Amino acid sequence: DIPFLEEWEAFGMKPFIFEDEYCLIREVEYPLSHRHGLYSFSELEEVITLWNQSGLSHTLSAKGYNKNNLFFFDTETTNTIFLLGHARVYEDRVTVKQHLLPKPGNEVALYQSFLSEVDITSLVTYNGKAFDWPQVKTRHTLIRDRLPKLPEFGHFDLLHGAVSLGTVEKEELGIRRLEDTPGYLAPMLYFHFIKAQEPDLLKGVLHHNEMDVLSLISLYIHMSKKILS
Ligand SMILES: [Mg+2]
Repeated sequence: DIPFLEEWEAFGMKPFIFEDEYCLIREVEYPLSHRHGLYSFSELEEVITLWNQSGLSHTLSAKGYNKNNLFFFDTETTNTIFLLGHARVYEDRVTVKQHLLPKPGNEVALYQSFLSEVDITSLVTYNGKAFDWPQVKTRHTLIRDRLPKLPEFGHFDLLHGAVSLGTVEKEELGIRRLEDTPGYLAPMLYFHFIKAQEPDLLKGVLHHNEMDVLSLISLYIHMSKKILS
C-alpha cells in the first residue's frame, strides 16, 4: 500500500497511520552545543532568562514562557501547506520534527499528528503571507477545537512590522547553506511527488525546511540580543 517505506526509513521518515489515512514523520536531533551561524542553541536559554527579567513590552517577549514552550515553525506550500516543520529546544538537545502530507486526502492524519504535539498558540515564525492551513472534514475533537485557532502568523512573529530568510542568513546570522533546494521549487517538486511518491523528489525540500526552522532559532536569539542589549 504505502510505497518506498524502506527508502523513507533511511532518511529518518516513518508513517503515522490514522483513520485510513497517513502522514510521514521525520525527526532529527541536534546537541545544544551545535552552532547554527553566529549562535549555539544553548544561547536560547540566556535570552529567555533576560526576557523574563525585562519590563519591556514587546511582541517577541518570552516573559512567562520557558524555552520548551517555543515552537520554531516553518511550512512549505504548493495554495496550501503540505509540509509542517518545527524545532523545539530542550535541556540537552534540539528536536526537529517534520509532518509531510503524502498526498491530498491525508489531512486528518496530518492534523492528528501535528496538533497532538505542537502548541499552535506559541509559534515562532518568519512568514510573510498568512499560513495556508489545509482544509479538513473530521469529527475528531482535538482537531475541530483548533481549526479556528490556527493563526495567520506566529505569536512570536520575527517579521513584525517589517528581508528574505536567505538574505538575513547571509548578512546577519552568518549562515551559509550548501546546495540548498530553494523554497520556490517546492511546489513543482511536490506536484511531481504526489504522482511518483519517490522520496528523492523531496529530500532537498526536507533539508531546506529543516535548515529554515533552525535559522528561526538563530534569528530569535539574534533579535532578542539586539533588543535586550
Ligand atoms: Mg521555508
